[PDB]
Amino acid sequence: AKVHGSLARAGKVKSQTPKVEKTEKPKKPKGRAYKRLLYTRRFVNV
Amino acid sequence: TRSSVLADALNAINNAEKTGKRQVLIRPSSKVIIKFLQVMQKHGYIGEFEYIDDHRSGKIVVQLNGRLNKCGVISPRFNVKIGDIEKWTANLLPARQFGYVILTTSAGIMDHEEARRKHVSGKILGFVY
Amino acid sequence: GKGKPRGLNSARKLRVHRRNNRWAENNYKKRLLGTAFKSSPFGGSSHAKGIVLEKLGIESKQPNSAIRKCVRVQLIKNGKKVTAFVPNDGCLNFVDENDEVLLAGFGRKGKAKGDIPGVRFKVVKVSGVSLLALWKEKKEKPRS
Amino acid sequence: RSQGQINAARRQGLVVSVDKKYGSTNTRGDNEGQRLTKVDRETDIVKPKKLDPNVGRAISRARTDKKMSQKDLATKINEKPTVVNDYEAARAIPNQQVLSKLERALGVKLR
RNA sequence: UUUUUUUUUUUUGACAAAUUUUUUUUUUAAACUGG
RNA sequence: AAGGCAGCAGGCGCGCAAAUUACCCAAUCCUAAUUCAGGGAGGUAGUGACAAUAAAUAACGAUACAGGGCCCAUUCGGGUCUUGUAAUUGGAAUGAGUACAAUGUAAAUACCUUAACGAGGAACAAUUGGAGGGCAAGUCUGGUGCCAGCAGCCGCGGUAAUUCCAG
RNA sequence: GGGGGGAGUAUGGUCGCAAGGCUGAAACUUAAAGGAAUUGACGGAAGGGCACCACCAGGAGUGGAGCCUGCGGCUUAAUUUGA
Repeated sequence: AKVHGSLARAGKVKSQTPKVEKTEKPKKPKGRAYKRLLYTRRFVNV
Repeated sequence: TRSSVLADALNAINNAEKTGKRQVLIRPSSKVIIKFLQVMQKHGYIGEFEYIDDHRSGKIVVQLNGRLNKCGVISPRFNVKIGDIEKWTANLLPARQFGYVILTTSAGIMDHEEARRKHVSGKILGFVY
Repeated sequence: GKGKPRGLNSARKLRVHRRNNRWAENNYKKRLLGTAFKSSPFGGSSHAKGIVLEKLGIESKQPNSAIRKCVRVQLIKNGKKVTAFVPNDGCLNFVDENDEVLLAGFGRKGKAKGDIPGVRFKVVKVSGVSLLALWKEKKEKPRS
Repeated sequence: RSQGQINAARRQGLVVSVDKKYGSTNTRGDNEGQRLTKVDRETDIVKPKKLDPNVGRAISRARTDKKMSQKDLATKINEKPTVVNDYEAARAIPNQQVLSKLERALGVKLR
């Protein structure tokens, strides 16, 4: 061929993904309180 | 041809410290080489040196005592203001607390330390450590 | 030694020799020839608006075997025709002919990127909104 | 452990137990990391938490016969559909993280 | 008496594309009275 | 017959690319015959994620399971040492905002004060990019099957994708 | 001299009834091109050995005929299939 490209199947995978909704979860703390969660969760060894 | 006799003399000394010799013979000799060796002598970097009197220019034999790492020349003889000396001592001296940069002021050939307490400056000749 | 002059009265030679050898530098030449103004498709600009002429499919070079889904665009301020890659999937559906897209550089400062041969540009905005918004269904393309 | 004393014991001292954890941050927990040494140094065969006698039989029906399939059930707990298959009747070594997600996704309180 | 001493060559073109990848684990042998 | 916004505000055009046809001489100063008049100089406000500074999005508590190592052990137990999962509850504090007032100001707006309201997961709910290496963070699951696409670079994808599209 | 190409090409000048020298770009394209050495593999390279799954000297043949036995092909409802 070496003349054209088949533009037919653009988006063929994002169209056929079996979409699923983001499950609702409790929110996470923000700001200084998130560094609390982070930098204890990386250091829980009592 | 020979462009500077100070560079030849300091090359000769530096080559014989490396090989292990205890003496050199340099040729020719000038007042600048005599004064540069006198500054090296008073800081203990070389031993005794003797000047052989030709009728031409003279030769010098210099006794070496180890303890010399490099003597070098700076060519061209850059003009050095009195605030630029610590830009040279930082560049080509191994530490801030030994080693000398020899200058040529109108007060004479001298190392950088007592050019400072004389508060003079001028052109640069070289360095010893 | 060392092949360059060293004498104290020789600053002219060193300065003119540095000048002549600066021309071997890639970006010094383009700064002093104005190659961005005259030769580059964008007029030395980060972005340029265009007009879509056709949808293109370009074969990816080895060792990749995909079809890259780009478009051919004619710029307003210059009239030059460039090929621009249309990013992640479904965006070629969001672009059509005569949508007045906005273009940017493709990352490599005037060079092709990845397995796409001969494309130096990408579309950012189509119909004046975004491609991120249209891809993520955050905004809607105007009816045109 | 969890905020019981780790703030109460920090009264103007600020350093007791401030050392770093093992350090994966996405690989799963170390609930058997103690048992991994014991099976390494003991030079015989040991039985690995043999079976699932009634937590298999009774909880497969309460979970899956209600509405769901294992292909669905393994998708919401994020494991391969043969993992739930060997949690059905028998033939598994039960680890804590998989059995915990099995419990909290379908409610039946048998551990 | 340095003394020893195998002489050789007709013809043989070609073999599509992509690929094969290795990390250093023990934080675990830590438990004792003061009468 | 009349004209010259590279003054202020605004419009068209051009473009990747840039604000209100607002208020006032009260400050800074200027001019005049001059203390008084005039000043789109200048100042005030509107638009303004150009840059820059400071720093909300929570704080104290109470309450529990499930293991694993070792020790002693009857085997039913503790008695430490650690691993994860939350999940139900309580009184306290506050400003983001809505605003009497006063202050601010040429007059206002806003700030700084301050009566009265103003927190329990449904909100008063933080995003932007990433998770093979460079380069910090999954060899978890579903889809696709050198297609779609990713990928600054090396590379990924041809039916068990740590790299695409998703949770 | 300043990554590999484009290219010692284009243009202008110059040396000119010649070939052609000298001077000498850019657009565009590209993730390596390259240097030295290492271990294998290969050589219509060399040297030293070795083998009737190599030859030499020979024997018995097979290939030719009929059959029966596997394979391919064709046929078939199927002529199950691997190599």
